Amino acid sequence: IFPTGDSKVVLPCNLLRMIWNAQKIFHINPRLPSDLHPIKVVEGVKELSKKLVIVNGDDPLSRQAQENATLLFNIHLRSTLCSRRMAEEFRLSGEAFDWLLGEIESKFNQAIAHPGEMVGALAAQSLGEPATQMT
Amino acid sequence: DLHLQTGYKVERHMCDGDIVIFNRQPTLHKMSMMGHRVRILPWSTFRLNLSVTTPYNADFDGDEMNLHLPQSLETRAEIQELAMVPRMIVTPQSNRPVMGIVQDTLTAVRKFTKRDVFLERGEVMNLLMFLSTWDGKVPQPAILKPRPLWTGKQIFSLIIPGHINCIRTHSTHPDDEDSGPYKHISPGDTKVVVENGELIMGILCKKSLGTSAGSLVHISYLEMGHDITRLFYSNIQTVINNWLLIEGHTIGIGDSIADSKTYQDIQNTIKKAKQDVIEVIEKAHNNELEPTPGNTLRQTFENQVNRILNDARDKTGSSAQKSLSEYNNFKSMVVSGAKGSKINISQVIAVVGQQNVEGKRIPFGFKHRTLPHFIKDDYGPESRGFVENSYLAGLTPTEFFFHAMGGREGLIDTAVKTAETGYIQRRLIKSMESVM
Amino acid sequence: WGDQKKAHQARAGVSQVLNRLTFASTLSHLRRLNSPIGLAKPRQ
Amino acid sequence: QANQKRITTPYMTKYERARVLGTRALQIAMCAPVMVELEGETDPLLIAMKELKARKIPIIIRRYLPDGSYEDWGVDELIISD
Amino acid sequence: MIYICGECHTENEIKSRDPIRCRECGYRIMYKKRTKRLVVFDAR
Amino acid sequence: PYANQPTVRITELTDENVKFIIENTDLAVANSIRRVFIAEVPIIAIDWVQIDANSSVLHDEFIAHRLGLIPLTSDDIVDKLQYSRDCTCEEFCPECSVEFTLDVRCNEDQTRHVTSRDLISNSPRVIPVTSDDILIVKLRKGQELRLRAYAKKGFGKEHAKWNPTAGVAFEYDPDNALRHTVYPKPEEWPKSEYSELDEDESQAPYDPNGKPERFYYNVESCGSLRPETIVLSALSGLKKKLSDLQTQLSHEIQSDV
Amino acid sequence: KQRLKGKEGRVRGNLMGKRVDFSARTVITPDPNLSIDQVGVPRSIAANM
Amino acid sequence: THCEIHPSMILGVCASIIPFPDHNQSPRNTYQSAMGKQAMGVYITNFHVRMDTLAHVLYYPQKPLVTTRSMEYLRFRELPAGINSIVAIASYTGYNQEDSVIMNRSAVDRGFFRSVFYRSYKEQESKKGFDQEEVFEKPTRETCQGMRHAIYDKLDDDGLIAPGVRVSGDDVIIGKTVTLPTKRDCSTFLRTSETGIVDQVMVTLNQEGYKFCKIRVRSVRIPQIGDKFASRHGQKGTCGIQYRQEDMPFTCEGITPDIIINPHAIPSRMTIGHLIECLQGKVSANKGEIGDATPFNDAVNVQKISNLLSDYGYHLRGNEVLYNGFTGRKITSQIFIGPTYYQRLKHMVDDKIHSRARGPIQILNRQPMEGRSRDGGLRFGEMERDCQIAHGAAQFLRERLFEASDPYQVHVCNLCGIMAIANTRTHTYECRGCRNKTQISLVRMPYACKLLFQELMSMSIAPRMMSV
Amino acid sequence: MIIPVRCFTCGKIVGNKWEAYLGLLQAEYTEGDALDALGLKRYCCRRMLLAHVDLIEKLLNYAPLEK
Amino acid sequence: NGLTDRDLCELNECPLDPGGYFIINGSEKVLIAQEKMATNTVYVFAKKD
Amino acid sequence: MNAPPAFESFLLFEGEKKITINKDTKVPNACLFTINKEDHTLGNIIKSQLLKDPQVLFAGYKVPHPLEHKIIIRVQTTPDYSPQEAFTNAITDLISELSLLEERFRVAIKDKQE
RNA sequence: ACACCCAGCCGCAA
Ligand SMILES: [Zn+2]
Ligand SMILES: [Zn+2]
Ligand SMILES: [Zn+2]
Ligand SMILES: [Zn+2]
Repeated sequence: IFPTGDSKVVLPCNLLRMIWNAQKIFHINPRLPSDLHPIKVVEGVKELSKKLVIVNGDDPLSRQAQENATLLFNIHLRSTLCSRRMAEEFRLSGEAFDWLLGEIESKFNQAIAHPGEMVGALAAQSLGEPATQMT
Repeated sequence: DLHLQTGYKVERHMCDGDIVIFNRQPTLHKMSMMGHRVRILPWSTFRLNLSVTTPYNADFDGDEMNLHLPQSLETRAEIQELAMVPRMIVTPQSNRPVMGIVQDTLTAVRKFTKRDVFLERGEVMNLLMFLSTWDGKVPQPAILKPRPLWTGKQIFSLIIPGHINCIRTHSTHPDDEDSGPYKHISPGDTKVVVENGELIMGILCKKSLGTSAGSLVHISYLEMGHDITRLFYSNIQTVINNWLLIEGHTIGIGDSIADSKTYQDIQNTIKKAKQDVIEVIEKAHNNELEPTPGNTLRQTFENQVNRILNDARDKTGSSAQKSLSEYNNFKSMVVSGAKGSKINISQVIAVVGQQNVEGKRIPFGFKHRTLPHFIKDDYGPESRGFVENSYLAGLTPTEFFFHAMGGREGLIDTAVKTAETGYIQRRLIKSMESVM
Repeated sequence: WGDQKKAHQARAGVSQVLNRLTFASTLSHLRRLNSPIGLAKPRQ
Repeated sequence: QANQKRITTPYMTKYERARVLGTRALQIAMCAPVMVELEGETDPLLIAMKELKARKIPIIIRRYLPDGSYEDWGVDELIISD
Repeated sequence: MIYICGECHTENEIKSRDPIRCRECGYRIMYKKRTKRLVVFDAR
Repeated sequence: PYANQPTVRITELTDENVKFIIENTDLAVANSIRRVFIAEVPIIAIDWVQIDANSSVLHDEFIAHRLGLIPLTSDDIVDKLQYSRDCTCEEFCPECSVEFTLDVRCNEDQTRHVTSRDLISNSPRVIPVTSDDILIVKLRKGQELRLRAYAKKGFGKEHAKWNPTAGVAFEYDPDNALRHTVYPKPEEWPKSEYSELDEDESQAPYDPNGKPERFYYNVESCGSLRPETIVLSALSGLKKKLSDLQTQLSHEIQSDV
Repeated sequence: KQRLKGKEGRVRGNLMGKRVDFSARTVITPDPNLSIDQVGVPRSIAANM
Repeated sequence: THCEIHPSMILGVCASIIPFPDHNQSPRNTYQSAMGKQAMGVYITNFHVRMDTLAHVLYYPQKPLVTTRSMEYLRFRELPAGINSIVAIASYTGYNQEDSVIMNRSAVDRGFFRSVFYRSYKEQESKKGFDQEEVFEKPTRETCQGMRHAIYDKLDDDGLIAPGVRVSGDDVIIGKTVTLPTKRDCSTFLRTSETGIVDQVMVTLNQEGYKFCKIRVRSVRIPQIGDKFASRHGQKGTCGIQYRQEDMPFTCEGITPDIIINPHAIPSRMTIGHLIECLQGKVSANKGEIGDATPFNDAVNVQKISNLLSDYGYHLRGNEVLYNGFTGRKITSQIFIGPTYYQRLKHMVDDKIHSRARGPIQILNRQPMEGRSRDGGLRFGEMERDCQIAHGAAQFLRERLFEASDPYQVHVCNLCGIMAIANTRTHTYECRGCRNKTQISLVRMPYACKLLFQELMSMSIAPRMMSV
Repeated sequence: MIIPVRCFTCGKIVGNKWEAYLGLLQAEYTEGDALDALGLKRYCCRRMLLAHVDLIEKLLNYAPLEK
Repeated sequence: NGLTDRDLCELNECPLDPGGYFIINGSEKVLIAQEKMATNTVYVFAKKD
Repeated sequence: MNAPPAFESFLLFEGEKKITINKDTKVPNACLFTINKEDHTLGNIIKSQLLKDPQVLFAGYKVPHPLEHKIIIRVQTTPDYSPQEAFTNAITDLISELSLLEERFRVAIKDKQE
């Protein structure tokens, strides 16, 4: 999907910031070993990703559409929330992981597009404000 | 007849706490008109908040702005839940807050945030009065013995609400610091880190508090909420302005004068550039200048002259920037990012630079000469628009007239292109008005 | 500037009301030129 | 429609939040009964916001699907974004 | 009703709605004298 | 915990300028005494003017402003006359204000200079400062000026015509010792009038245990009040303001309890 | 056709963009001591409106 | 073959009064040359003899300390347009931001930039009808119809205002009543927000022989904190706040500044010539001679001015230590001080303020009228309604164009779509063309759209209201 | 127009010095020595006396409108 | 024309006024010079399109 | 036309009190003085004199707005010493301060005059 | 219980 190595990409909720918040709220120590089993992370990510709904349905067409729309956030989520990265540099705990999952669910549900929002006029105004700054 | 039974309507005067909406033509985007709260003040003007001047693209030099008062319980509520400036700090244009600290408070945060600033008890003593979200407990000072001194970073930590985590870099960040040692020490006190709502190191600037993606105010909006961000902005604009009331900011002649050694170096660089362009035009006169492939001989000659003069202006700007002292306010205004640029510093102090009209240099209005004072058939630096002097040293009338041409085209382009951008505006938004 | 009934073809902008806010403004308005243009080439 | 086969985002968005908070507060302004106990405030906006927090707003929202069929949602099953 | 003329300054009343004139100069510009009624001015 | 022990020394007591030095005093006290000098010292000045006839080219508002900002001597009776707002007298009375009568008429070829000497008062203890004289308006032949003016009591917060000082100068810590100012190039700055350094030294050495003290004043009257009684009037006004604050605070704390 | 026309006409200059009661316009002035949502209004405008 | 007579004759009338224009930026020179025409002051010496609309005159005009050799030849010395003002370039409080200024209320009370605003009106007995004539007379409460609630007792028996009296807003100022074809009050009224004083009134005969008069009303303008100000270098600014003398900073010698301009007006819009003006003004006011500031002079630069200032007992770069007005503590930085030339601009805060609340209404549009002189309302343009389309506030956008502007009720048939007649009292709703007396529906819809669709129906177009 | 009575910055008396300033200028004195002889040590009043142009002699060349 | 300072001041006319303006119905009107292409001169031009 | 008359900077009309006492709830043993119709002239004095007292933890002042002639002073002391009586002591030693300064200035004037 | 009709033009504000 991505050529030219353009690693900068826009995603709804900034994963590293919430991981750092979970580190500095529950006062965990990165020096000491943590108590967080890897499959807790595995099925936490798997059970989380089934509740990020964009295309809501049960038939395979809507399931494929939801996978297509959620794919970039899922493919970043599984990379950031990997077991080895958690065990080495994040060192989160169990209730820290549970708070992380609940609060990323809250942030993603907040960041969804609100129905009834006029996208066309907002888009024209947004794309047209830099028209007055090639002077 | 003044008895008020239930069900009547009374048209009261607009008391304080009411909700109104301000507008400034042209309304380019949805930040340009949005709701406020009414506060009743004397005199005969609208008095609005200072960092709010970046959404409405305005300046306090004669701008007159419109007011709209809703009269409905439907309308006041929907404006209170849609068009309030606390709820709409960030814009969906480029997912960055156009709500941004600007013009004075930013360059005062820069000087209040450094390591060297230290406040006595009588200074922190008054700076803690101007807060609104302060918990009422004086923090432990960073210095106790011999005398209690408070650094400004603890004060700005008291400003930062809740628990915000943020890592930005200062504008004058040395690129070699990250690769080598002292990566988390930062002897220049760059690498702004905010840890658990506590400012830890770094001097704040435009890249941290201004209208930038991932800035401190952006994270404050995305974590704490919308009301807390409004209190954050208000607390900054109170305490930083009232610290600046003591410490004071200015600009003058002493911020423009460079050293005599600096002036000698700039004159030597200008003389070397003039000698080099004389050499290349002498090579072009006797027909040894090989043309660049794909380029006209005149085109490649103009490209070589422009390259040489741009290298000269870059070198003289670098020398002028290196000659700046730490107390120079011209440097502080551009490292803070509040206003100005380093190119403006170079034009003020060292050299204004090469001046152009519609891309090319000054044309030949007369019989192949720019001015009657210069000799015919001249493509030299002074005869074609280059300004060897600076604003501080004064301009000769020829280069003054060339700068008049530059200012004239800089007025014409922004005076005629608003017809085009306003038509592009209307055309784009009339077709898109119904997409939802 | 021209006949009254031929105001469509008559050039306008001639003989403005004299500005008297400032002596400098008055001396500016006495000594003033204008172009018959309603493109940025003549403006330069 | 019935209770089943009811699809729409269950997060009550800001537009209908503003609409409900306007309409019900104007109903206080036209002397309607107030669904919540109040402690010494008179602004209809404040009590309407307080009972929107209390989630006791006695109106329902009829949402227009683009197909044409309506879909009715109340307030108490919609959850507040705030 | 009293009036004051242009140059020679004779307080020529009219009270008759005739065309304006005077028996001294007859210059046809007239001014009216400040009335005897009292007005106060703040020095602020 | 209590008040300290200030000392005063006077270096010059001429007829229109007073320089005094206040030592062993906090900075805020001296700053407030400086502020009261130009804002809250009572003085008699013209505020109510009534124009009867004005044929001058200088119209009514010019003359009203110029007469408002003419200084008036109030060396002894500024305390005796009460404020017009606090007077039980309606409108104005001689006990609450001073009446000025101005009548002048030019019938000569050369220009008549209507100065402050032509102002005539009722109380001899209030007069503009002529005992050069202040110009008001110049009149050609045949141009008259008749008016009546009333002089109230006020201080500088209402208007600048009630400001008794000419200009106050406030200096503390003359050669820089507490680093209250940071000089980028200390050799480029002239020494102060009260500096105590030689030509080689630029600034005093650092004093970490120091505190701002030894304030230098250069207060200067405008000729209305004497330059030595203005300080006494300022201190008396500050004392009466804080006594009023005492009374109001005591009333509030007995009302709450 | 000129009455129905665009700018300074009916449908663009009279109806879709129109004039409204209960509005004010005044030159604007700095104020640091107010909040972000707060704004200063002169007494004459608040009295007339 | 030829030599220049002097290099500084390049500039025009407006551009000559800017000193050190080479040290400025050309857009700022263009701006100040455009704003030099707006600088009030004395304009023509016989201003009291003349009378005309929108005339300004200032109390104390002063020739600039920093002057060029060419404004003396424009006779600018005789008729200046400003006051040399002690200016501290400082960020003192925060009310100077976005190029704004803080001024001295003590100085303003002393006549600093206080001015007089002369305005004049004129009316005629333009006789049109045989008996339809207007005569200058005091209107009686019952003999004429055009009544307001203004004070009609301020006039004399001639029908004109007495000079020297005080008039407030919405007052009769010339009393003329036209006779009905008993009479009708066609008198003129003083426009809102004036509170001026009448000064001089004349009567005369016009070109066509009948009576004709002019008045002149003057009002002093103490500078409120909205007034437009600029320097001679393109330093656009409005008055942010007026502090008293005890609140602003002050030098060691007791000098308090008049106008405080924000320091960030310098770096972006590069106006180093303003700083050079300030330095030369300090050295000229301290010396005694009037500063020579011709645009092109190699004998005058910043170094000689700096040395001349340093010889006289000040900082050689023009800085000066100021103390805080509130605290009394020394300001840590050293503020750049010195006199400079500012000007007062025509654009008034009192003339630009405007408020509207269901006032006068246009006869055609049934909408608010065209601006403050007519007591009309502000426009809410296309791009404004598009702002609500972006916001999503549909009912604010409805109230802004239908409920508050022009609400109107129409009656339309249900079988056809043509607007139908409706008698209110007798309740006989009947639609012509259908013989329908039972189906007419009330529709709330703007008067502008009704006049729109009636202009369409004048063009044989049928916009039908299919309400069903 | 006319000399103000007070300096705008401080408030030192200015109105009683214009005639003296012209008198000292007529007796072959320079502007600096004339300003020093009037006791104007501060430059704020020096610029008031120095930069003020008088217009009253231009305005008193006109016949008055009354008598 | 030809009047001195004293005759102009006696006549209630400003000596400082440069003149050069007409008076039509009491309103001061001034003619602004309007440029036009030079007569009787042969030119060359190149239209692009 | 919205210029306030100059006398409301220090006059009090009918409806407001000179001193109002608010008890702060964020921290124990705190007060919120709301001295009305003075300026920084009083507030700087109050702040300096209360910082001279050793057993006062927090005592500072600020102005909410330069237009509204109002200052607010927030005083917090130790939990054995009321802020109201701390204010009372800080004024009653200030009275002696100003009276002593007045007397010394009087005797300095008398000694300088022969 | 208010009074001033509109077109056109020009200058000017951000
Ligand atoms: Zn006569
Ligand atoms: Zn009395
Ligand atoms: Zn029908
Ligand atoms: Zn002075």
